[PDB]
Formats: sequence, structure tokens, C-alpha cells
Amino acid sequence: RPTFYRQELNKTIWEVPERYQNLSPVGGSVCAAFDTKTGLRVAVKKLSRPFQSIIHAKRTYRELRLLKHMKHENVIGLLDVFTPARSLEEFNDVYLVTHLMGADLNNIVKCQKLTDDHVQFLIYQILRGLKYIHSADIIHRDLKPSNLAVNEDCELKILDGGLATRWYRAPEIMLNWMHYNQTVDIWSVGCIMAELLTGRTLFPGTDHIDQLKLILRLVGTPGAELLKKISSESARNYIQSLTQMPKMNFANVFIGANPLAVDLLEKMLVLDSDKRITAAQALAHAYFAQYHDPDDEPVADPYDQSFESRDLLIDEWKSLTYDEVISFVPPP
Ligand SMILES: C[S@](=O)c1ccc(-c2nc(-c3ccc(F)cc3)c(-c3ccncc3)[nH]2)cc1
Repeated sequence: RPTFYRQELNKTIWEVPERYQNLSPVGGSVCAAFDTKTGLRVAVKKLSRPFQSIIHAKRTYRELRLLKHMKHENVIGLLDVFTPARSLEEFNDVYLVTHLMGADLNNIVKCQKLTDDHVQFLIYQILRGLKYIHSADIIHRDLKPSNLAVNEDCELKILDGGLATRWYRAPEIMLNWMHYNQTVDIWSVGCIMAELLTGRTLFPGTDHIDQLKLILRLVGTPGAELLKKISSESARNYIQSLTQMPKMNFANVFIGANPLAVDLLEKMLVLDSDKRITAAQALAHAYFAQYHDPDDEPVADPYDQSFESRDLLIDEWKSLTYDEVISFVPPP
């Protein structure tokens, strides 16, 4: 058990091992710091109010559980996990530690003008991660350009993968729809890609209903085929109210962009989550011909998420977590 300094950063206080030095605020709370033990730069995240509510406490175990599982180049994982306390009784803090990344993808579309080859590498990467994630039966639900960490290199990893702007949500999340599927991430990836290629937000909706309008001026109103599946004597309904729309040509909507890419968008941005192309499929798409390599798009171990499915007490969750903290084996 390592020696910990203590120091205060802004209002938040910080209690970490000496192997990390230079703690430096990037944004619970994140600091950039130097890992003497490996001499690589890292991100230390101090979880906010870990075991406040049951809703926090479970959320804590979830985050630790996921991060412990994520072993994949395109997906944030755990270098170190640590608590200052010793024995169960003191335990009320959790700092998570990963490879520092230092820019997110929203400060890229706001810097650069990006090449087609850029979106290529970048989107491939997103789908590389996605696909490992989906293979564990986890669904992101919030992919958006601020959950994608990119380092100076143009390397990218997926942040917050399975913890949870309306702009990147599949329509089926904006219609609640309590029980959908993994292709919701695909919709987002479309929204991200479109914007990477064009420099403007695809669907900058002002609220939840404006957004289903914006989506519709593009992908068009649903065929009686899809309409039937909307669970409503009237939640339905509510769509057909709003005028009937031409499905626009992605080709013009997206003039100038590589037509491989545009064909790819036509398949991600499909109103019907059954006809939405999967992660593993979209990587076999020509757009990624440069990068693709079947024998290098790895799946994940199966992920145990029955825990999700049950009501424990604060005391029961903080205990399980602590089990997770001390049971932690670091990588290579
Ligand atoms: C969705 S909100 O925009 C949001 C922003 C940042 C983060 C966010 N969480 C982390 C973070 C840090 C350490 C971990 F172990 C896990 C995640 C980072 C991070 C990781 C590596 N290098 C720089 C920053 N960014 C999570 C949510």
C-alpha cells in the first residue's frame, strides 16, 4: 500500500499515490498527470459522490465494472483503480486511471478542415470500438462527439460506453421506446460522420420534437411498414400529423463527399432499426478498404450484467465496488 499525497484542486480535493505527479485539471473530475511508474501521461478521474444515493452507488459499480472489462485499443479502459482509504469502513472514494487523450472530437470539427481519409480513419475507429462493445452485449446510448477521445495522433477511443446532446440520438430514443437495440449507436455514428464530412451538425434540433422533424426532412416519413410498429392508437399518429415528406437524396444532401461514404450514410441513417447496418457489417464496407482487416477487429469476452438487474442497498453496492477495487489486476 503506496504513499499518498493530498492536495486541493479548485474546490475538489485530491488524494492519490506518488506514482502520479503534476495532477493538472482537464475537467466527477478529471486531471492530467504523469505516471512515474511507466513514464506515460495519464488521466486520473475522481468520482464525485460515489455512494451518495443508491443511484450513485450502483452507477459507481457500473462504471467500475465496465471500465474493468474494456480491453481494446478503440475503447477507454483501466490502467489503475485506487482508493485512499483502507478497510471497507472508510471507503468513500474512487479514482479511475486511463491513458491520457487530451482532445475530444468536438475540438477537431472546430479546429481542422478534415480530409476524406480523416473521417475514414476516425469513423473506422469508432466502429472498431463499437463492435468490441456490441460483442459484449453493451450498447452505448450516448455516442456523440464529446464521448470520443482523440489524441494529437488522430487515435480515438470511446468514452462512457454503457453508463447512461439530443443531436446524436436515434429517433427511437427520442420516442422513449423503453426497449430497443445496438443499432442506436449506429444512428449516432451516422450523425457524427455526416458532420465530420460537412462541418455542420446534421440534425441541430432545438428540442425533442424539432429533432424528429429535422430527421424527417431528411430520411422522410415512414412507410406503413414502419408506422405499424409504433405502439400507439396515438403516440404514432403524432408523426403523421407533421406533414408528409420526400426522402431527400443523400447524394445531394451530401454533394462533394466521397460517394463511398455517402452510400455508407444511407445505411447507417435508416429510420428502421432493423435495416440499420451493424458495426461488424459497416467495417466490411468499401469505405474502410484502406484500414479494414478482418483478423484485427477483435470481439470481447462476455460481460456479466445481471447486476444491472436488481436493487441493493448503498451498503451492498459500496461493498461490491470495494471488492472490485481491490480485486484489480493491472495490464502489461
Ligand atoms: C459526456 S461529457 O462531455 C464527458 C467528458 C469527458 C469524460 C471523460 N472521462 C474521462 C476519464 C478519465 C479517466 C478514466 F479512467 C475514465 C474516463 C476522460 C478522459 C480520458 C482520457 N483522457 C482525457 C480525458 N474524459 C466523460 C464524460
